[PDB]
Amino acid sequence: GRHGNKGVIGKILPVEDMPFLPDGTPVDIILNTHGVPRRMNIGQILETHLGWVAKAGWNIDVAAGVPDWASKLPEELYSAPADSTVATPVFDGAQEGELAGLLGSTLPNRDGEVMVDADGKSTLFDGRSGEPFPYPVTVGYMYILK
Amino acid sequence: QCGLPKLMALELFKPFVMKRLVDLNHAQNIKSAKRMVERQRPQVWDVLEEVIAEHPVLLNRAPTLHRLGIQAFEPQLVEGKAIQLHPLVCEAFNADFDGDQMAVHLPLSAEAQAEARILMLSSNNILSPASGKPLAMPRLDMVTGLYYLTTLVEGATGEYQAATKDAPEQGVYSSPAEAIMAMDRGALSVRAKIKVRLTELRPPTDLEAQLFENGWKPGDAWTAETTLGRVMFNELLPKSYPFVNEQMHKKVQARIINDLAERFPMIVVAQTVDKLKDAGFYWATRSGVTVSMADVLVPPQKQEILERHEAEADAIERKYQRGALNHTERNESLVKIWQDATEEVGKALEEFYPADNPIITIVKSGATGNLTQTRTLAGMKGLVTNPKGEFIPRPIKSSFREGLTVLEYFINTHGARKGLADTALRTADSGYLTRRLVD
Amino acid sequence: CYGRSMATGKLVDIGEAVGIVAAQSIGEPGTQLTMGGLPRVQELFEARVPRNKAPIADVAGRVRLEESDKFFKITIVPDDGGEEVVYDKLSKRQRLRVIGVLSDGDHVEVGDQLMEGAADPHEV
Amino acid sequence: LTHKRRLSALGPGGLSRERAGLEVRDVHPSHYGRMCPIETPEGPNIGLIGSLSVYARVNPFGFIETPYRKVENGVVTDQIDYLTADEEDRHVVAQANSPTDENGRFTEDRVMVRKKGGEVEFVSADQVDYMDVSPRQMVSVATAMIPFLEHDDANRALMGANMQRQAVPLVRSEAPLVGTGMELRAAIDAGDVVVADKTGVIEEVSADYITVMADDGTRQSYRLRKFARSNHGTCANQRPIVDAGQRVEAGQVIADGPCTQNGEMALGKNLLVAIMPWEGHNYEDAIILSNRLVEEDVLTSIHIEEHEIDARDTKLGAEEITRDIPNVSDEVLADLDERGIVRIGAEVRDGDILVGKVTPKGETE
Amino acid sequence: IVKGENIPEPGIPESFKVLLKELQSLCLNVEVLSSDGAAIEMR
Amino acid sequence: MLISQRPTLSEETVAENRSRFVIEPLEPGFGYTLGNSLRRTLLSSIPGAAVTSIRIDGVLHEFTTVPGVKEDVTDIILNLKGLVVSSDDDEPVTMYLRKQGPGVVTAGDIVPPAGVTVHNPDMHIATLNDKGKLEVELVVERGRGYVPAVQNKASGAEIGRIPVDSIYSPVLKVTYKVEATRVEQRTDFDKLIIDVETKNSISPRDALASAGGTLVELFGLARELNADSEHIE
Amino acid sequence: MLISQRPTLSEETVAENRSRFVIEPLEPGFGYTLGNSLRRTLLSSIPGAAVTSIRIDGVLHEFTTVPGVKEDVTDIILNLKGLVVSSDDDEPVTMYLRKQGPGVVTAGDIVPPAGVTVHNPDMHIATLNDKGKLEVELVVERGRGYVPAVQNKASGAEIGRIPVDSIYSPVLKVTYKVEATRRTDFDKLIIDVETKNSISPRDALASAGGTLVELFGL
Amino acid sequence: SAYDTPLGITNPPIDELLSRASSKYALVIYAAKRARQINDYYNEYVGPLVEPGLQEKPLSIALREIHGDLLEHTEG
Amino acid sequence: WLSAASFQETTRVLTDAAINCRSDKLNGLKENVIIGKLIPAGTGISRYRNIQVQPTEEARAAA
Repeated sequence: GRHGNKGVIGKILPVEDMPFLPDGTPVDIILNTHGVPRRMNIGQILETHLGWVAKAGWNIDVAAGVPDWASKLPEELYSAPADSTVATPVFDGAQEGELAGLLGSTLPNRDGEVMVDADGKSTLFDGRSGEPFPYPVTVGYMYILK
Repeated sequence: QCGLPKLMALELFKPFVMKRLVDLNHAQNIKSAKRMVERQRPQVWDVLEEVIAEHPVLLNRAPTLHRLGIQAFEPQLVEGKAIQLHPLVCEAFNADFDGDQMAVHLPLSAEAQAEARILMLSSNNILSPASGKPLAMPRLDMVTGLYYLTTLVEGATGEYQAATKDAPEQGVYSSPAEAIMAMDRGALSVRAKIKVRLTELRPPTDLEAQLFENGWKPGDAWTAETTLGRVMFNELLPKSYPFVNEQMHKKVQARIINDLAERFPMIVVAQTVDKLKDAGFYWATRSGVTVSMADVLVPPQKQEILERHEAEADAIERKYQRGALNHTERNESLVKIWQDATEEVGKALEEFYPADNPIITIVKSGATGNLTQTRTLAGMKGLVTNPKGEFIPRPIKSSFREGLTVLEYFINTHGARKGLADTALRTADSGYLTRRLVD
Repeated sequence: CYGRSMATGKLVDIGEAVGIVAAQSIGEPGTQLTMGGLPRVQELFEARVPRNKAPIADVAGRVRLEESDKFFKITIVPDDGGEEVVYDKLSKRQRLRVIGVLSDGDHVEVGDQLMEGAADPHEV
Repeated sequence: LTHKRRLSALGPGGLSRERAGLEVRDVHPSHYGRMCPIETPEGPNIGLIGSLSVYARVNPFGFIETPYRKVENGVVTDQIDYLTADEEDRHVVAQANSPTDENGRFTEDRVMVRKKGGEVEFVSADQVDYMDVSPRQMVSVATAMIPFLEHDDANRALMGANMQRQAVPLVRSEAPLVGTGMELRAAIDAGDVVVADKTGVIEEVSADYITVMADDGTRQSYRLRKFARSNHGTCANQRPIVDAGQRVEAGQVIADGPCTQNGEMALGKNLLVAIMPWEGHNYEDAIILSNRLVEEDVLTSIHIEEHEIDARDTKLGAEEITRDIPNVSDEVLADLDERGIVRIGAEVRDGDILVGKVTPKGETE
Repeated sequence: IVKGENIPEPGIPESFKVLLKELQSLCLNVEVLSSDGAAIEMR
Repeated sequence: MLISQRPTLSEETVAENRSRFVIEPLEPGFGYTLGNSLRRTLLSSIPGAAVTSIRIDGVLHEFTTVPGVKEDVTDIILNLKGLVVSSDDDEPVTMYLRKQGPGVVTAGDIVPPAGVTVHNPDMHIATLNDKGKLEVELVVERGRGYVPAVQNKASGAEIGRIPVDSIYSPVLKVTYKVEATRVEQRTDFDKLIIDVETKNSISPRDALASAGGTLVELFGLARELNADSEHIE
Repeated sequence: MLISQRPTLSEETVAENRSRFVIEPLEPGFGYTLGNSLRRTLLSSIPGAAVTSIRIDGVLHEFTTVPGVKEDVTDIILNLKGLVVSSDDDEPVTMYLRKQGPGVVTAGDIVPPAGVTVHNPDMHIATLNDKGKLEVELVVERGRGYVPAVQNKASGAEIGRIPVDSIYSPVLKVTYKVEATRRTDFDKLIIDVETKNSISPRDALASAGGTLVELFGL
Repeated sequence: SAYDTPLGITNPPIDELLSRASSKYALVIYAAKRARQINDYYNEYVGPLVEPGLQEKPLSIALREIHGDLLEHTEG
Repeated sequence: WLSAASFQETTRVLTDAAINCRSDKLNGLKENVIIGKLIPAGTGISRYRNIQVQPTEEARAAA
């Protein structure tokens, strides 16, 4: 990825047996949790959250007015369709508060069920045993280069 | 063992397979044998497995610092062009899977193969030949995987209730195999504090004296109170080993594995660490250890602490701006004001994070990471050194969670570069020293 | 004499080449030494006079401390008692060693270090 | 695009690689907005090689200048003055982001400032002279393409910039889902994208070329690079992004380059990520992928080699390219044409023949 | 290996033979001596 | 449509109680698919009889003690959980164990009513101290799987009624793992290894066929839909 | 506590390409292991038809362009991978496609041989202009899973043959979920099967079952 | 001692083999020279004293022989 | 002398060795590596490399 996170392809699983969302949508990559915290590159997690936001869309609550987190000059960004691209300039890009507010947002897969909570996590089903993983796992879309 | 690309193996053993497929009627003369390998006719593969059987190979990764940088393994034909390396030998090779490569060498003579199997074999070299400490000891995933398995959670599911007046104890199980049938159902939790009767495991030394003192129990049943995981954990250790019943920090695992090498043969430790690996990985994924912007949080006291020391510096800055303060003492004062101010955020930060947070579990278990590292992620990165080596009195109030600023970022690189540049010449000099020690 | 082999856990075999194993056991961690580091280690193995030379007691006896600002004077009164031993110019930048810090009247043995720093191996 | 804009301290007339001390390698306050401090080699060339900043500019005398917006009496004008390092220290540089007052005035009680130290201090907005044109002045093009740059440590960022250059063009070339501002601006200025220089309309669109009928009545045409072997073997293929009747404007994007989509840099694909440790397969920086990424050619890329052989005049005769080989089976030549060169469209395996050649022999015996 | 026989005993590294030659080209008389059969020739 | 070659089922006997089974070769990655499904069928899908609730004379409001024997109430409950008896009643049947002799009690001392047969007479239940009696009732109802002790609000009406954890299935422990095989012909094919430790009610081989039939018939609900698409035999 | 009401599998409908399936009742802790046992089998072993190779007159390989066509040959094959076809006959059968003059070629323009159908003729292949002519034939084979393109040097094909990655997968996306209980408590699972329209969720699930039934043996 | 079944190269265990020789080094030459001895037989001349495996390598044979004490040696 | 030569200051070492007319016994292990001899350590030691192996008369009987 763009954050200095590099690694070889250890294994390539059949799409059948792979952590897949309640939709039945298999994840494409599985990155280890341990190499993330100590290396001080947390942007890769941020763009993993935003990557999911831009993929499924979102709509900020028009209910009665603009929430407090969107008070600091997000303009006309209240709604975006599914698959819309996003740009966060390096030092003027989005901020932490604005992320959370967007984490909970529009919820079609096809049916009207959400696939990711406001923490950026989802309950994945193991493709081998077929049983859910005990805890909520972070999913999203990340930009990785060959 | 090690995974060897079939293409690579074929060329390495080319002269060997050529003879084998000529011994068999596959090829009539050596000329036909050579071409039969070059074009890779499908018959050779069945032949390659035979020549490679129990034929060791040497695996080296540069730079070779200690002799453990070269170790023998039993080759296994693998699909693909990459090499499969056992995860427990990464420590010795200092091997990262970020794209590193490794060299393979084929011992030919009988003496060379004997030396590989005996002297340099992977499983025979476990402890480092400098400190005696164990090297193949589990690490980074196997740590958190086991740490999660052996940990004891208060108020878990199916916890032994110590029942009273109307219900028997409720926390007892006929056997460990029953706790499994209860775990599969929503009844039991792997981290519960239930007590079980164990027939095939050995109790601690102390309790064994009081319980039997006539001998030990290979079939004699006894009961102790442990987490279901701690039972399965001890099933990985040798049946002759006493029951530990602890939560396995890395140091605790070092104590145990270090003990096996004193009381047991090498092959016993070789297989015990293998079982710790498989168990550690399985529970490392079931550990529910991920990372998120949510699981990264900041202590609310950071605002007050920050603004508090700000005025303390402004007053001292006002004292220096008054003309009486010494310029060298001013910065030194600020450096001291902010240095211990960082500890406060560190103290407040640790107090905030729940013990089961995924970020701290990684550091607690000793798998990987520091607290100073988690202090810069959330809270404050702290002070940064200047190019001349002095401490820039301007601190980095922001943390990499909230993101630094244009000036905070430009200042950090000032020091971050000097550190990365040091590592460059720290290997060239350390190598120049090792060459003189060797000579 | 050598003792147990760290890798085997038993008495070292007779073929072992402990020389190389020692050089590697010392050098391999050198990458982890903040180079009070590689420069100091190389200074020791190379037997060069220390970076900031520190004096060592030459004979047993009580010490008489004196301060000529910008310097230090240390004199050892032997228990013989024989010829006194004086250490003329000791830069105050290099402060005294600790037992606390050396003070006037303290006793000193034949090899003790008089000031913080690195004692000259050739001297000792 | 980074090779050009690269700045080197090596070569004749400058310090050599092995001799230079570490004092030069360190960042300097005057590097702000001129030479990116985050983009530099990791190896022995640290600090000696860097890329020109985004808004930086070179002086006719050889000194790098940076754009600034001068402020007068707490009001930032539209006057933009490029200043060299010498004259920069003379003044006080307000920070790029500072609260703006409606028509232009310093709203904050105090303003961030930079001194000749450089030093960071405050005033009530009265003594400021110049302000930063925008954030990321110090950043380079590659560095400015890292989303959430401010959050990552300089160490991992430096690796992030150096690795963008090392990407390879894919077959599909999907653009980044979460990006920065530089994506589209950097692709057109690279030159691997086809831009129209006159407003007009498309006359034809083919994989081979794209013609436009400008309003001027003139006619421009652009031949598309198709599967051109790059210097390092990557595929330089281009694809048209416009239809026949489309209208276009001067400076628009007509076709995509190798790593571009709709005008912006697309160095990789967007993938569904899961940050759980998984059965010890993704461990120690290793990674695991869905086999979908193979069946659907999402991470597929094309690579091209160039093989060369000549037939020269030998002291014992003349080399001849021919299909006749001294000792070979008629099968090994099954893919050769009359002249003895591989037939276009054939498959080649390690050791196969590409061009048959023969040279005279002496005194066989 | 092709015949399945035992691997033979090693010989003299060609590089070392080159070293003696390069030392002789410096006017350094380098003689390989036996225990008692004084001089040996590399041919 | 589909034809493949060729799966085979083998069995290695570790003991009269345990047996290891392996299937070779499978198609990738069928090993993981059916593997976890078998561990469930054998574990919770085979019919068996077990103890449900017990009442011991002398224990009504007492917490945990039995004067006259060295075994406590808890140690005896888990001592009875190991009782293996095949009941043909299909309904709860109450057996009885009453012994006053100062000697070791075993599973053979209980008188099983017509239809229930104890398979482990040698099992120890309690040691009776000198001059002590022991009277206990046992409720046995056929079931499947593992049913934890249930107090259905009717266990409160009974004074001294102790519901116990019921192990209905004959197999008390099972596990599985997969490996690769197929030197050249197949490449990285799956091999399924399954470990079954069975109770003396049924041998490992019978527990397999029972799981095989219960599993095959279950997937017939889908095949009956069309039966058009098929595979190899 | 034996409880016997033999498992019931009743169909449903959500869309035309997908339809839910429900089975009840089942012992506790069964739906997960039984649902994934079908999902693993649906996503892989459902037989189908797919295009193995293709031959275009003007082009001798995959990395050239065609006069007048807007898409290069390699990008056209990428589009053709999206073709969902069903072949009711064994024994590879060749399709045919020929278009002249301007327009936009689509899967519908392909002429199917006996007993073969293109189930998404709405798909875009290539946009041709006045000078553009596209003459290409496609070989449809029958199989299951994903088979990487077979190189013609391995097969008996000639230099003009363009092998392509073949994906015989009628099923598209699958998921499941279970309703537990806490009278004794059982488990009931409902599965959601979606197909590419080459077969219905009913026939697909029947294929898995029939393929899954034959496998369990004793 | 119940270690487990060892696989291939790890069998027999070194521990059980080191009690048959003075050191790991002596063990090397011990099995090494015997291995070259066996291969000559298939073309000194003795053995295989133990029942050879299907395709067992001679070096692997000599190791099994040393495990069973089927041969003795004398250091130089 | 050839050990000191390969280590450092080759020219310095060779000139002094030629004047002193030095003779190298080839005992050190680096000298043996250069000429391709068996290093005098580990399995290369005399007691180990001279080990003689033969099957016991009781074993040859069993055949």
